[PDB]
Amino acid sequence: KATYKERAATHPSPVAAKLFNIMHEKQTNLCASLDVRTTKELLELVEALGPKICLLKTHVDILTDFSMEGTVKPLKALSAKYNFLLFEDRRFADIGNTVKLQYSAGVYRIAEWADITNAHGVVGPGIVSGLKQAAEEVTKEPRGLLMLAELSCKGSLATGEYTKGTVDIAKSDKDFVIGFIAQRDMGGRDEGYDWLIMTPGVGLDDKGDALGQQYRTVDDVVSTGSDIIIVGRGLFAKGRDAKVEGERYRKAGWEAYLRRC
Amino acid sequence: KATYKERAATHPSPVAAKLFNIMHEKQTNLCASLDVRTTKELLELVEALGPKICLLKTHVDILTDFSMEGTVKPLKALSAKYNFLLFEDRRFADIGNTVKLQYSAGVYRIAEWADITNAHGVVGPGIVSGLKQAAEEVTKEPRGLLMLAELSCKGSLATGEYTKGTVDIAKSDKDFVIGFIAQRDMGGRDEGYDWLIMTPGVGLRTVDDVVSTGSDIIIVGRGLFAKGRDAKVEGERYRKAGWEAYLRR
Repeated sequence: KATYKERAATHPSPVAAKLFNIMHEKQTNLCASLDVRTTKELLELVEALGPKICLLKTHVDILTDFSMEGTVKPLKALSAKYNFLLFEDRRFADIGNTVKLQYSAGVYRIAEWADITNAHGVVGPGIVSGLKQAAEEVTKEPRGLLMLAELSCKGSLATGEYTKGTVDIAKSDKDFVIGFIAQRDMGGRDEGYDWLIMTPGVGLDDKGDALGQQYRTVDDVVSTGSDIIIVGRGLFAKGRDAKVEGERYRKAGWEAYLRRC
Repeated sequence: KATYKERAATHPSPVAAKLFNIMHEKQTNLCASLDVRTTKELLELVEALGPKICLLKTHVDILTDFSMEGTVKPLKALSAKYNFLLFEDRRFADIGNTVKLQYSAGVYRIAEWADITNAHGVVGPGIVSGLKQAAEEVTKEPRGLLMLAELSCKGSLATGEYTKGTVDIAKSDKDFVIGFIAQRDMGGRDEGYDWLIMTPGVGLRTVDDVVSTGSDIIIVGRGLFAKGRDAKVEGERYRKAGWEAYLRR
C-alpha cells in the first residue's frame, strides 16, 4: 500500500483523509481502547494518550455517568487539542428509522460527536445509506463507517459468503464506508477502494504476560496489511503508565509500518 | 401445537411461561409496537392498549426525553397494572463484557426493566451466555432472549446456513432463549423445544394468515395509533382478530 501521507491526499472520504493525515503528521497508527466505567478516568487516560494516538475507540454506553456536557464536550476538546478522531464501537445492526435515530439521537447522540462508527453487514446495504443520511441530518462534520465483514468471536456466522456480502455492501459508498475492523487486508485496490484496516487483538508478546500473549504482535498484523492497531488494557491496566505504553506501542506500530513500506 | 395455557405449564423458561400465562388469562396474543418520540405519548398509548396486549415492543433509545424516573418507572407501573411484559428491541450484536454492560447498564439499564430483548446470531453463542449472566447479576426477575435468525430487510445476509446457525445458537439454552422474531414456524418440537414465534408486519400479511401459519404473537405498530386512529378501538380489533384466529387454530 501507499504511505498514509499519500492515501490522505487522494482518499474520497474526508474523514478518512483526515485520519491518514493525523497518522502521517503524528507518526502514529495507534488506536487506544479505554473501556473504563467513569468519565473522570476516561478523560484522564485520554489526555495522557492524546499525543500518541490517531484514534480513540469508545463505548460511551458502558459509562456510569455519561452526559453530553460532562463526557462528550470534554472528549471533543481533547480530540481537538491533541488531534485524534473518535470512533464509537456501537456495532449497529438494525435498519430504517430506528437505526438512524439510534445513531443520530436518543441520549447518546453519537453522530453529533463520533467521527467514526461501525456496522454489521447482516442487515443489508440499507444500513450504509441510512446511517449516512442520519449523519447529514445532525452534523456538517465529516463522518465515516467501518463494516464488520468477519467476526472473531467463537461460533460467529461470518462465513466466506457472509464476508463477501459485507464487502459488497462496503463497496456501495466509498465516500462514507472507509474500511473494516479486520485481521487481514481486504483487497479492493484494483477496483479503486482504499480501505482502512483497523485491527484489534494486538500485543507485544511481553514475557510473563499471559493475557497479552493471547494477541498477535504489532509487527505481525502491520506486516500483514493492518493500517491501525487497536490496543486496550495493555496501555493502562495492572498499574501501567499510559504515557509510557502509549509511546511504546506507537513506536512499535510506526516502525512496523515503515518496514512494510 | 399446544394451547398457550398448556405451553406455560411445561415451558423451561420462566419468562416464557409468564408470557404464555398472560396470553391465556387476558385472551390476547397481541404485541404493541409504539415507536413514538415522547414519553408522554408513549405512556398515554400504553395505558390505552394495556388491557388488550400481552407484550409491548419498545425502542426507548428513540425517545427525545428518556429518563429512568420519567420513562421506565411509569412504564413498569403500567406493565404491572395491566399485566403485560416489556420487550426492548435493541438487537444486540456484540459479545463479552461490552454486550453485558450494554444490556445491564449504561444510561438505559435495559435488563433492569425489560423482561425480554433480542440478539443477532452472527456473533455466535457467546451472546446467549453473556446476556444470560448479565441478567442473572442485575435481577432475580424472569428474563428472556429472542433470536433473529432470518431478517426481512433488503439485501440482508441471513442465508439458509445463517438461519441454521442461529437456530443452533437458540438451542444452546432453552432456559433463556424463548424464541424468534420470525415470519413462520421454526419447528423444534421434535427436539424438545417450545419456541415463541413473534411476527411483525401484520395488518387487517393478515392476522389470520400469520396466526394460522404458526405465529404465536402478532406485532402491530402504526396500525394501532397512527393517522389519528383510536388506540383502544384498534387494540381490541387486532386482539379480537388474533385471539379468534388462535382459537380456530
